[PDB]
Parts: sequence; C-alpha cells; structure tokens
Amino acid sequence: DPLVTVMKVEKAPQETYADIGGLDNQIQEIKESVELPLTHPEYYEEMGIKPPKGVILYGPPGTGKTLLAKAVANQTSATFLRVVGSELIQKYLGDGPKLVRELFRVAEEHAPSIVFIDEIDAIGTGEREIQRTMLELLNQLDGFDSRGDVKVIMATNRIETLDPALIRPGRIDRKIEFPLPDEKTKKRIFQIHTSRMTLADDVTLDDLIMAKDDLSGADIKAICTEAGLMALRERRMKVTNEDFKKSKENVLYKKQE
Amino acid sequence: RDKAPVQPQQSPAAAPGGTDEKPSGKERRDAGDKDKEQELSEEDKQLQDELYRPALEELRRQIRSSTTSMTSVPKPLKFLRPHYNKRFAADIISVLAMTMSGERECLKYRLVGAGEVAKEWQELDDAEKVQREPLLTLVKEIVPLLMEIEQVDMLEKDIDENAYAKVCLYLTSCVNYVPEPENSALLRCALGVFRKFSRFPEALRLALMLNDMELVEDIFTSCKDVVMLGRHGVFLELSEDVEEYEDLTEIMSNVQLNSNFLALARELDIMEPKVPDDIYKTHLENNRFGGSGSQVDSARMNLASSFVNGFVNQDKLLTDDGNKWLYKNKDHGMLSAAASLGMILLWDVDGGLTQIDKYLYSSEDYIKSGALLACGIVNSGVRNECDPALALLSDYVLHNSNTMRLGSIFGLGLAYNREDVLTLLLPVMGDSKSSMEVAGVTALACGMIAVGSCNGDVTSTILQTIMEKSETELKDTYARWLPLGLGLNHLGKGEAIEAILAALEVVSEPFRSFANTLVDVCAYAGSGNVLKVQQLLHICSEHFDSKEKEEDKDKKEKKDKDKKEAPADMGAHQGVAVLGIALIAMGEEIGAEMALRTFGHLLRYGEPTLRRAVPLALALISVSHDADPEVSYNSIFAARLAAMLRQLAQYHAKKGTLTLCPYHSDRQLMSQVAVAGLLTVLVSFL
Repeated sequence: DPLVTVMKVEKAPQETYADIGGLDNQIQEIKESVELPLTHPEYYEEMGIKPPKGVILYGPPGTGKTLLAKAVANQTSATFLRVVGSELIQKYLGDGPKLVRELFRVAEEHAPSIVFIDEIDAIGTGEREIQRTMLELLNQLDGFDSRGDVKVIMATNRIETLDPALIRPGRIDRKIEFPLPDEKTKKRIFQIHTSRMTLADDVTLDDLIMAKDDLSGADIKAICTEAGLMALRERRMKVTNEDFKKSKENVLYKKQE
Repeated sequence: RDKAPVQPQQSPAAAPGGTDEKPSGKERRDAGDKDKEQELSEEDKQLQDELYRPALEELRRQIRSSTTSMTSVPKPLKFLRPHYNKRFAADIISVLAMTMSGERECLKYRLVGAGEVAKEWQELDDAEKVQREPLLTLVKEIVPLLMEIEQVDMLEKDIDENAYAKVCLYLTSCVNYVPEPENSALLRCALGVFRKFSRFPEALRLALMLNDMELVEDIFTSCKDVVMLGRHGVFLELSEDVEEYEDLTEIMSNVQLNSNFLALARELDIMEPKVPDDIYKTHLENNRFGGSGSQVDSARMNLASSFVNGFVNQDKLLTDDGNKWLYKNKDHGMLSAAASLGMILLWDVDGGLTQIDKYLYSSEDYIKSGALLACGIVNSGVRNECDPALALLSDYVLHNSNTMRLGSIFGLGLAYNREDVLTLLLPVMGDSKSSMEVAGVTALACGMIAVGSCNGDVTSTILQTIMEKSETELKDTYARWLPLGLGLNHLGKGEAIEAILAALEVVSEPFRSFANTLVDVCAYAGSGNVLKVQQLLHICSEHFDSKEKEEDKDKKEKKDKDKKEAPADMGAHQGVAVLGIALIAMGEEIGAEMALRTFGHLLRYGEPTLRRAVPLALALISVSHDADPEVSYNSIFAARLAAMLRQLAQYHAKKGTLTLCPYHSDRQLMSQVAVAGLLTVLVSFL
C-alpha cells in the first residue's frame, strides 16, 4: 500500500528546540510533557503515575509549520510517527478502524516513538460512518488493554470542530493556547527563515511585518526559496530589497486569491 | 586582442626575433593567452628552433603544459635548470608546476627506481611554501627519504594546519591508500617534527603505533620537564600496551628519579581516580539488581544475575545479600558465581584478601579455584596472589590445581615475556589433560602474555603447542582454541613471514588448515593489502563452514577503521553462517542507526545459536532505544539461553588487544556449557 509510506518520515532533521524563540515555555511544556517518559526516567517512573496519553495542541497557523516546529523537538534523537490529514479515511470505502490497528501494531513494534496526528478534520469535512470510526478512533486511542507504550500528540486547526466527547478521554494531561502571530511572532519567523540566508542592508522589516495578515510559515518559506533561487539566477547569494518585495507580491496575492 | 601584429613574429627562426619575441610572451603571459593556445601549428617549427634558449624551453614547456602532453612537459625544465602574489607565478607555477612536477615525479617514480628530480621537488617545495596552498601540492607530492627533509624543511611554524590537516587526511589515506614502509616514515618523521613540537598526546598515539622505548622516555622527560597528572596517567596506562609498561616500569625502576611514573605504571593509579569519582557523581538504580535479580530462575537466569551482579565493578547490596547463594548454585554457577566476587572487587586490593579469604582452603575444589580466579582478576600488578596456587602444581591427573590452574593461570594471563611463568607453564601445556579449558586458558594465558612482542617468535613455545597440538587428533576444540593463543602471538604485525612459516610446517588436514587460517586471521591486523580482500571474496565460497565464519569474521578487525566499506550484502545471502559473519562483524562501535537497522532483521531468526549471538553485538554496540530490543526479546521468547542471554543483554545495556581477545575467544559459544564458564570472565567490557 503506497499510502502507508507517505504516513511517517524516518529521517532525523537537525531542527531542535533551541532553533526557535519566544515560545520557550510553550515548547518546554510539551518537551517536559513527552520527554520525561522513556528518557530521563528518574522523575517519571519513581513517582508512579505514568499517564501514557500525551498533550493535545492546535496551531492557528497550522500547515505543518507551527505544529511540526513544536513536534520537531522530539524528532532530534528518537523514532517518530506522523499522521497528516483525515483524507486517508475518506479517500476509500469504509474499511473501518483497521488502519488504526495497523498504526497500533507498528506503534506496538515501535514503542519508543511519538504519535503525531495532524490536520484533524474528520467530522469537519458516508458521513454517519465517520462519527463511529472517529469514536472508535477515540476508543482504541484510549489504550484500554495496553500499558504505557507510546505518547500520542494530537494536533488540529480549529478547536470547535472537535465534539465535546472527544476531549475527556483523549485530552487528559494538559492543553495550552497559542498566541496570535501578528508582528512579533512573524518577526521571529522571519528571523529564523532569514538566519542562514544573506540579505542586503536596505531590506527593511516594518513593511514585511506590516503587509502580512494571518500568514503561516510555508508561504514565507516559499518566497525565501524562490527568492534565494531568483536571486541565485545572477550567481549571487545576496537577496536585494526589490527582489524580496517582488517575491513578497506572491505573499500579497496568494492570501488574497 | 588580435594576433595580427604578433603572429608574424614567432615564424622567423632568427635569434633576435626570439630574444625579443619571447620576452613579449613573458610579459603577456600573465593569464597565459587570450585563447587556448591555438598557435601550436606555428610554434611546432620553433620546437626544432633554439640565443635565449632557456626562454624557448620555458615557452615550449608552457605551451606543451598548456594544451596537452604526458612526458614531454618536464623535459625542458629538467634540462632548463630554471634561473631566468602575482598571477603569472601562480599560473605557471601553481597548477602548471603542480601537475608538471606531479607527472614528473610519477613517471620517474614508476619508470625508474640523479638529483634533478630532487632539485625540482625542493624548488616546488619552497615555491609552494610561498604559495601557501596546503594539502594539495602536498597531497600530490605524497608519493615521492625526501619526505623527512620535506617535513622538517616545512614544519617550522605552521603546526595546526599541517599537523591537523596533513596528519589527519595523510594519516587516514596513509593507513588506507599508502603501504607500510611509508607509514613507518610517517612514524619516524612524525616522531621528529612532533618531538620538536607540542601536542604530546598525538606522539603518545605514535607510541601506541610505534611501540618504541625511546618515545616514552623523551615524552616522560619532556612531559616531566614541562609542568593534570592523574588524567594523563589514566590514558597513559590505557594507551600503553603489554610491552612498554613492563619495560616502562623496569626503566623507571632503573632510573627511580621520581617513582611517580612507577606509581602510574600499574593499575592502582588508573583505578583510584575512577572509582570514587564514579560513585560520587553517578548513582545507579537498584531496580535492575532487584528486578533483574528478582525475576531469575532455572539456575541460569540466576547466573545472568551473577553477571549483572558483577556489573557493579556504587550499590553493593545484591553482592552482600547474605550467604548460601553460591552454595545453592550448581558447579556451572559455582565457577561463574565464584568469579563474580572477582568481578565485584575490581578495586579495594587490601579488601580482596579479607573478602576472598573466607572461601579459600574450603572443601569444594571449585569454590577455592574460582576464588583463586577472583584473586587473579582483581589484581594485575600486585603479583602477591600466585604463590598458593603456583606452589604445588604437582597432580599430573587432578588435584585442585587443574581448576585452580584455570583460575590462577587464566587470571594471571589477564594480570600479564615473563620467563618464570612459562618455565612453570611448560608442564601445564605438557600435561595434556582431557579438560579443554586447561590448554584453553594456557594458550590464552601465554598468548595474551606474548601479544605485541618484537614481531612474535617461532620458539619452542608455539613450536611446543603446535607439536602437542598435532600430538593427538581428538577433541578438535583444542584445534579451535590453540590457534587463539597462536594468533595472539602472531598478532601485532602483518608483513612478517611467520604466517607463511605456518603455511610451511602447519599445512595438513583441514583441522590445522583451520589453524593456519586463524593465524591468517590474527596475522593481518590491518594495512593496505586489498589482495587479501579480493582473495577474501575468492575464498569466501569455501565448502568448510567454519573458516568462513572465522576467516570472514576477520572483517571487523581488518577494516576496523574505515567503517564505510564494512557494510556489504552479506545479509542478502542464504547461508546462516554468513548471517553469523555479518552479525559478529557489526562490532562494538558507537552504534549508529544503520547498525540497529541491521539488527532489526538479524534479530528475528529461528535458530537458537544466531538468536543467542545477536544480543551480544546488538548490546555491545549500544552501551533512548536500549529497552526496545529487550521488549522485542520478551515478545519473541515470551529457550533458556535466550532468557539468560537477554538478561546478560540487560548487563550489556546498563586499539588494544585486551578489547579484542575476549570476544574472539568467545566466538566458539556453539558448544557445551563449559565455554559459558569462561564467558563470565571477559575483560573486553568497559
């Protein structure tokens, strides 16, 4: 099945928890939440609690940038399990929770891992079967017969799409909120996306953090890629201001289209 | 520009036209020319032409080096004798003289075996010392001793770039791509320039490779003259082999100037820093002595709890959990648990006497024989524990001194060219007892005594064990563990002809031919000899299903440095012996994810020998993801060897011969449990 291969990644990205700033407490809450089991166990197994459920977060920007920038902290030296989009259930006939059983047996054979469910839009997007396979997803996800095996970290986009019944069994450890990226979080995202690259002196920041309006990091990474290649057309690595505004027009048009 | 004014100037063969046309080519020769020197069809008449003939030879080698040639470029320069940060000198010297003198030294290095090439090589040496482009003119002038005067002519102030870069990549490509004698030139000349320079520890690695008595003397009077201490004593004793620490203690006992190198020459000052610093800053959990010491049963998992019990040498509770634990244990477990007291008492030399004396002179011969084994393991420089066992030695069939001979002769072999241990070992090997481990710990004892000697010896020691090896053709395990000590004596050199002497007087029925291929295993510690790699692939398909396991098991020793070539398609074969070859050939390295990836498939197998052999390398290569394989074995098993061996993998989880001999002797575990009595006394662990 080719759909199983595109589920999770087996590489080790160099992006650590020290490459992003501003949300140090928000990243040390999940780092302290899921990095205590199976790693540094003197504060986990001596207490005698073992809540093998993990936190559930949600990113208003989404699109893998914020949620993969928070989940990437566990990807440094560990095995990872990725699940993106609820299309895999709706792109085929109602086979049922057998795919969840496959992820549960590969997670059983891969216990030192992190379960990451992304783009949770099952009920938001037959329709009567989605609710019962989602409630069955909550049933098998609760771990009624298994001991502490893996830490499940769910990640959705809108907190109102999930039914109130999917909260108490799933979210039992802790949940937090993510601030709005208007000027300073987009300034930090711009700094991280423009830390390795070289920019000119005349490149101002107020117009770049002003022309944007509710934008994630995938489009600014896309204009950093096409800006590095477009500026690379002249065999130069320096990104001028007029070329970065010419690439900024893709941002101004993309969100308005 | 256009060649209209200057094109009809090289056609006249007159002397003035050359003596004024050629200086214009030297002026306009800053970037060579405006094109690719298409004027060859017009200067080929000047080829035969000649007052300023050195300029004609210079321009001729300039154009021949400019377009193409193989041998005719350096001839105008070896006949020219050049005497007549810009771009000209950089172009005509740097690259044109780089490839020029490179192909001249290559053609003169391969064709013939005067001093013109020495003058060219020193001229380019100084000119490229001015150019200051390292490792490239160097990496080209490697193959042309002259390298000694080249390094001492160049190593004056640039130490970080030439030592770090040149010694790093030239040492790696000098053990990979350069043969032995030029590596010996690296050792001697590196002893020169590194003796005159700083960074003593790399010269100490040059003592790990040279094994010479003068380097440690000059580095001890120089390290003593230049003023921590216990650290370089620790890795000083770790870096030194068996030869130069007894030679070091005899020369420091001959000088006795400070007696601090005598104090650092033994095992006391390498363990007195470690034990308190390890007990203070680290605190091991007791859930593995209590847990792994609690789920034991079947009289074998309890032995795994005796080994895990031996892991402590912080917490000494499971060690001192009353008595009768050894009395309830069987013989196979009386010897292992008897050596557990030796494993748990690596320090506290003074306490070892009052801890082991309680089991000495007992009624059971195995309790006091394993107690003498403990006394031999706990000490390596005290030499005050041999007398009660070395004294009697007079049974000739069996009285407490064949098992006590295992304990004190094996533990004394671990404690150690001592002549008055072999004068007493002569009746030991000459006894020819039916017990295998007598000649086992004897050949391993004298073998580990003779490791790293002066290119070994073919004396009556290995001659005696070869004659008594071919004395009787019974119990071929003798033929399986006598080549262990034989190879321990042959170890330390590859170019020696002792392997061919064994190919002369040893070649016989495939028993001693397997002995000969074991000598071939331990006689090839590693160099650039890819002939044995293609010969390895040629003899890789031999019908004998053991010389594949050992002769192919040598892979982890031969290419132990270049770990990129070690992974191969051995796992894709169908012979289980080859799966053992790769499974043992993984090694005890840092344990990258590729290794554990190979253990994800090598682990799942149905044979108890391979399923028993996989946790040894799986858990030796990883000493995060430590508990997943143990849960995997809990899911596979839930025989006795799999459970005892997975608990011993819980033991394992949480360039010297001492880290190479024990497991190479452990490569014969597919037999009776008597070998598992020698499994509990390994010294290769860290």
